[PDB]
Amino acid sequence: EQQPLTLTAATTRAQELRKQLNQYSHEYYVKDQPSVEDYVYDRLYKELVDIETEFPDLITPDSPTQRVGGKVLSGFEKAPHDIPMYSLNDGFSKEDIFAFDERVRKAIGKPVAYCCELKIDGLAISLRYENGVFVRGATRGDGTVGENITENLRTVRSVPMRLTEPISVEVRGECYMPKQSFVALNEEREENGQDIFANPRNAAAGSLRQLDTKIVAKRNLNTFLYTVADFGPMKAKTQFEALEELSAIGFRTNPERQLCQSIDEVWAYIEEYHEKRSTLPYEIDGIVIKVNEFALQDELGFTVKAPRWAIAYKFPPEEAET
Ligand SMILES: NC(=O)c1ccc[n+]([C@@H]2O[C@H](COP(=O)(O)O)[C@@H](O)[C@H]2O)c1
Ligand SMILES: NC(=O)c1cnc(N)c2cc(Br)sc12
Ligand code: NA
Ligand code: NA
Repeated sequence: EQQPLTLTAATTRAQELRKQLNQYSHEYYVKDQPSVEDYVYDRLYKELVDIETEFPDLITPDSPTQRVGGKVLSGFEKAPHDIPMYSLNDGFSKEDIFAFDERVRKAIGKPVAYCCELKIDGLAISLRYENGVFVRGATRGDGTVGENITENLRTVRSVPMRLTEPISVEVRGECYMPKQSFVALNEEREENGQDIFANPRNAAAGSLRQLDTKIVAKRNLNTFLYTVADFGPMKAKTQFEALEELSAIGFRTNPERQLCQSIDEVWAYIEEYHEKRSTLPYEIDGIVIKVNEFALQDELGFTVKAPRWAIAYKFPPEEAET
């Protein structure tokens, strides 16, 4: 009648199971290419649950079992941003974008390649990892102080609990509610006699600011990550490389990015994705254009208000394109 696992055996097995389950979840949710059928995942997940039940000391805050929600907070602690979450200067016309390029070429003294990305219209987030483990999730707030929504973000399945390497990094991006989920949610709320959300951004914000993680877990949220606060522990020397590296270590990144060699190529990208906007399952409010080379970003630096190496081209509001 003796239990099969010792504490040390249970500890090692739990570690193995967590690594495997984190991999499978990444494949299933982020790659959208699961290597195993659901029954395989479910089987290993149950084994972990049973270990954690028998040995509660082995439960880690980042374990796959901590994803499902249930915890309820009394309030959100403030979440300072030691490195500010800056906002970009905006452009609205072809003139604004070509003028930006002219200013960049003036400062650098040669043509400059640009990493072009979609500007995801959701809730800006910062994800802190310590030795490869998710330890803090925060909203942007005013860019200097946000809200600690760590537990809520654990329920968002695209957020990795562990990275492929044990690095410490502060990763920034957006969390959003897909358009199809938003419309469904609003109908559910209508039927419940609840106030509807004005748009998917408010719906994502409402969801991430719920104190009851069980409620948050029921909502459909996703993420795209595109930068870090400090590239010190990263190998990347360009923004395009940085996106590849973030994807490699386990973050969901947006696949529509393109490296452009001239501002004329940047313009074509802007035109391309204005047309593609309606076909995407997530909202965008424009296009972000960044000098690709980190060396050149460093040279350009920031003004008091924003980077001198990037601009956001703003499309008309989503509401103006039905
Ligand atoms: N096939 C897989 O690798 C895989 C990974 C994660 C979740 N799932 C499925 O998603 C559902 C929920 O699982 P989780 O709450 O652990 O994310 C279950 O039906 C599970 O089978 C499947
Ligand atoms: N891909 C990007 O750079 C990007 C996407 N979506 C956003 N809301 C933002 C905001 C800043 Br600041 S950058 C950025
Ligand atoms: Na969810
Ligand atoms: Na369209």
